[PDB]
Amino acid sequence: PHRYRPGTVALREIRRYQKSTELLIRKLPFQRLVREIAQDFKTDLRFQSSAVMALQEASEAYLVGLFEDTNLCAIHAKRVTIMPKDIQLARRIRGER
Amino acid sequence: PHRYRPGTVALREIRRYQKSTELLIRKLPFQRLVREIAQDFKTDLRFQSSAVMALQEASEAYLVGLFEDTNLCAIHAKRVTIMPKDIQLARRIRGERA
Amino acid sequence: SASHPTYSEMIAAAIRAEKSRGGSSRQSIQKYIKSHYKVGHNADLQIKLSIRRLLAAGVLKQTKGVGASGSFRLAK
Amino acid sequence: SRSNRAGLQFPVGRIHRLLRKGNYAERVGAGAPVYLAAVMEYLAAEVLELAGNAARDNKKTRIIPRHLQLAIRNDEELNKLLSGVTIAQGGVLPNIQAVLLPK
Amino acid sequence: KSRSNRAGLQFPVGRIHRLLRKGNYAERVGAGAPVYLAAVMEYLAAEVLELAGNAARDNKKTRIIPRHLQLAIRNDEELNKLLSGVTIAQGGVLPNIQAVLLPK
Amino acid sequence: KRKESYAIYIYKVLKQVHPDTGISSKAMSIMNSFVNDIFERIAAEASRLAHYNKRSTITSREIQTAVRLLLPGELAKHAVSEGTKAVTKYTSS
Amino acid sequence: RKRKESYAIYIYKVLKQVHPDTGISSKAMSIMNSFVNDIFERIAAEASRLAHYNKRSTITSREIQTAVRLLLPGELAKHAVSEGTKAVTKYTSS
Amino acid sequence: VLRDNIQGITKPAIRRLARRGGVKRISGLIYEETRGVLKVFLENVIRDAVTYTEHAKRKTVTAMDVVYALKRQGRTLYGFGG
Amino acid sequence: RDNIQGITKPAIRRLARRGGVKRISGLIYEETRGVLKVFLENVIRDAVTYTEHAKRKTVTAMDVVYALKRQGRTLYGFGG
DNA sequence: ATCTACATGCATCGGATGTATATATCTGACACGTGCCTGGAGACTAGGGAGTAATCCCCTTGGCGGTTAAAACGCGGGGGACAGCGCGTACGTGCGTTTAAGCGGTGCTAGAGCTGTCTACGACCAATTGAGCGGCCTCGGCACCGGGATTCTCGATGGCGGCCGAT
DNA sequence: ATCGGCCGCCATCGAGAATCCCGGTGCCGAGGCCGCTCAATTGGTCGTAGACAGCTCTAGCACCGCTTAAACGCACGTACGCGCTGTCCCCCGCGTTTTAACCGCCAAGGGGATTACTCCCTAGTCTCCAGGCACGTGTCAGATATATACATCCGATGCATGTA
Repeated sequence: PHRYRPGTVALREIRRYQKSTELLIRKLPFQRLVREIAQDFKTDLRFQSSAVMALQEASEAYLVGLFEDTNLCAIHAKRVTIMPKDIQLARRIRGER
Repeated sequence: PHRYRPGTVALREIRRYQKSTELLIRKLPFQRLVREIAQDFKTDLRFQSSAVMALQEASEAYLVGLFEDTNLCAIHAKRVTIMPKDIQLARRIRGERA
Repeated sequence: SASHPTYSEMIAAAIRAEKSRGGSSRQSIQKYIKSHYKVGHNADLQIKLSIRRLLAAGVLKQTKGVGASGSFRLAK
Repeated sequence: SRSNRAGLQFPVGRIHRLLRKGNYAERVGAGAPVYLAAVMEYLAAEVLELAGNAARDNKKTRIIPRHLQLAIRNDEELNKLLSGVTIAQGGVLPNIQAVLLPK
Repeated sequence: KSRSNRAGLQFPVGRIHRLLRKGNYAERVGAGAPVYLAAVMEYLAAEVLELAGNAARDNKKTRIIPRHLQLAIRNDEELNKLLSGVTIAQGGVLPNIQAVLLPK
Repeated sequence: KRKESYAIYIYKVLKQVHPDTGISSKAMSIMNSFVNDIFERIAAEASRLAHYNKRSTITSREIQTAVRLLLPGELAKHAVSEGTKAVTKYTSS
Repeated sequence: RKRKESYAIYIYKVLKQVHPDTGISSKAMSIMNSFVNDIFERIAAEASRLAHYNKRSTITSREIQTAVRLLLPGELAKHAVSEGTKAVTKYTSS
Repeated sequence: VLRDNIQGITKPAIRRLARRGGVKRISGLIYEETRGVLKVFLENVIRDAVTYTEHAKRKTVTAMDVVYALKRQGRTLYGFGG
Repeated sequence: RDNIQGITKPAIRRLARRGGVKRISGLIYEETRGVLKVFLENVIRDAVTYTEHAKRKTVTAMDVVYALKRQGRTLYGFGG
């Protein structure tokens, strides 16, 4: 009957996944997502293997940088949890909108 | 006496200066600042009248955009006053300072 | 025109009800004010203002806090 | 002239000279300066129309830079393109957050 | 004999001369320009490789991996400002946790 | 001493949309600065487009792809229509 | 297949210059190669606009030095200019 | 006729990415917000890459197409060429 | 260090009002002066390099526009 | 104690503010006309980049069976999100005095800029050979695994000081 | 109350889960090697970009002197900053069940990639000339001004409340 407090396994995951460079998103669903959306602009599209790998690296990097900026927004609100308010704020200051 | 409370005139000032495009910084002291800073990189610099004005136009635009972004940070914190914490956060997310 | 006892006696009965060594917090008093007595919208206002008075005269005793923000306990 | 032939006001010939002398490529196509003139004329017309609406809305017969700033930021399409450019003597769009206004 | 040896650079000055003429940058290319660029590229390349090399030896792994490259650039203020617009593939993130999150 | 500008051509397009609208000197300079940026943006991208596909000529086809990348969807759609329309009329007579 | 130019050999020599006993992975070598290609296109474009701003029909060594001072941070630009001007002197020497 | 493959991004996957970002706690509504942001980003990026691909008269999207598209977006990518 | 103090309190107050803030903290006025000196220093750093490249002792408006163009913030209306 | 009479909160009305609206008029910048000139259009020739068909072949898409790591689901509850008291004081507002900025003078001249001259430089080019890259193959650095060694996390447990209500 | 009594707050110890550090070992891929080849290099030739001297004459620097308007030191104080704390349910931990990513191998052909061949497209050159710019000269749209019209804002008065 062993139970960890609330706020420790998350932190160990932080250190764990920050030390590792492996892709955190599953490969196959991301490819299918790319196919569906790409099917909007063109039909019967061929995609290089190296092309799909490039999309996943760029996406996770963009999201991680965003997650740091979102984390700062939540902390600036004297909050330990990130919320959609922080996301909408971070994107607005970035200029993406 | 007719003494108004605090922030209403400020709000009237908000509308006044948002409606106006005139430069809010005094011209001559900013120019001397331009002279002073430019003297670091080069000595005995000449400045066109339009050159100093370009620096002044660009500066006020950069600072104003930051203050809007800074205002959002203060408001996101449930605060009606802006503080250096909001400015440092906004600049870090912008990418100017790491 | 709802009938209810004194606001100096209503906060006194709510400190007696729940025996906590740290004390009975003001916000818990309200729940006892509007569940054991019939009060209106103005209850929370006067409950706070009732704490303003009998806190300085010696009727109430501060334990961990400031004003009506922290806790208190009825002086013996 | 070629400007009348393409049905454009912008000078295709001037655009052709700058493309040959601008070190963009070894040779410049015949239809490229025509295409560019059309593109330049269209975007200028879009900017000019929203700014034109901005001049009559201010009850002024002559367009000033204030009208230029208002047109781009109020247009979703125009704001995205020019997001990296600051307009001189443009001011800011009059926006006040709802949290500052009293009850 | 070759111009790379004459300039004292490993990076090909001859290749840079060819690339400057064919890149549509100008009508004519100076004689000293491709030499200057080769020197600059080698210097900047050397800085990244040494900081990444120290990052490789700090991890007890001679071979440099993209993880070592990212650590070198982001920890250097000058390099981070230069590469602020560049994302390094398989670089991961610097292990950073704000102190407000840790319990006490 | 002689120095060329777009001032005359910008004023003509202004009179096409709104006849009853002048233009201050400052705003005309703004329009001129705006025009120079658009040229340089698309042409550089078109130059890189010609350089990416190993083509030695910048064609009308290179201008269309560059426009679709820079401008938002709606503005890009309309701008391509006017461009392609004007090119057909130029090659006509 | 057709022979495709690269910067792999020159990057490898410099690697042995800084660290003789240290290697590099293929992916990281690709990162270094992409970095080098980016620097080339960047400095040359800024240099091209510099010749066009000053109405010059030739890109000289003087335009490259100014472009470096604009792009690179203060410390790296000072040092990079030293190495650049030094290599040009040695090239005109032989 | 959308088969939405955007739901293929799982909750613990979004949880891991935020852990790499350095956040201790995540709101429940973040998971849907992220899928929207990710869909918009990819939509914009894929739009530009495919335009490069259509310009090259290929029916196949190369990795070089993504690199050029990202460079225009402002995010330059190292390691896949360029 | 002498004329950097030339940016007055009411000047900074007006710019923040245009930004839309109702109340301003006291420590903000100095923080902005530091950032502005740094900002101007970078822009002037780039502008002076442009001026030195043309071997002129006078800084043209074209120097500021190009400097701003290199920093990423482009300015319209001055010889754009 | 009861009667009178103060402190408190949220609408209604008041002058009194700065704002706005208007007609009239001062003005200088926008609008309009002309000679000047070199830049755009038209003619013409050359040639090389590119469209196109044919062929090659690398690699993208499509498939399936198993393992098992990842995900989804669920419940419990810890501690973080959040409004209020409130104490505190830094702001804003509004005066009078203070500073020097903006305006309007021309003088002086450093220094931008157009110009003519033609020399130093790099485009252009043909023959040349090695730098450098496509293919191939070894083997050692590194990813991986089992284990103990070690840091760190947190309920369990005894000790102790402040303060109720009970015996 | 003096109290045993008893809820609050405290610190070292003790699982016990996790990261770390060790060697051991298996394997993909870096690093050295080789032959094909296409591109760097060199020698030779002219045209012109450009280095650079001298002239034109604009524009930036300068002190001069007043005119207010912006800047300044101050007093008074009010709305808000912001820690403390209370209270409520959001979201971590994580066990159990469920789902499908991942592997690995590989079957098939779409289509990127290259080569080779035919020719339209575009720079260059030359002549011609008009669109466009420098410049002298105009007046109406609009900056400015003082007055009228009026939009907010906050003091001011009040039924409304139980108050001590």
